[PDB]
Amino acid sequence: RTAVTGSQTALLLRAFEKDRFPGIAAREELARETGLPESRIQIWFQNRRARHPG
Amino acid sequence: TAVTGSQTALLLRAFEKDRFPGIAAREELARETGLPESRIQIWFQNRRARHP
DNA sequence: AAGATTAGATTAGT
DNA sequence: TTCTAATCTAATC
Repeated sequence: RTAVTGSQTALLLRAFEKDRFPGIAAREELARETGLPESRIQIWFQNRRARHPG
Repeated sequence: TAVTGSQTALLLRAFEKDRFPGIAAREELARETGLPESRIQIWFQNRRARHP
């Protein structure tokens, strides 16, 4: 539906750099923080882990 | 970077017969053109968005 | 222009 | 059910 902002990006990375495989509870909280659907958060983490191993 | 005139000409005949070539079709084009497989796929992706 | 890359998303699946 | 791996589209160096 729309590109995400810089702040939303920064927040996901800060989370990403502490819990690379956030569980559903972690993902729902990030959803509320960012104003994104939970499904889009999951996709972000899946793609990010596939694109930045180690 | 930068493909030749001949390589371009060959790709269009293929594009106009198989617009979404699978790995086997794409691998054959690599040997035909002398290009890496990854660049042919990229070529097709760009061509389909710019020349449907 | 046209080649290359990035992000978001979808599908298939041991 | 969540994940990986390919791969597609759209948008952009």
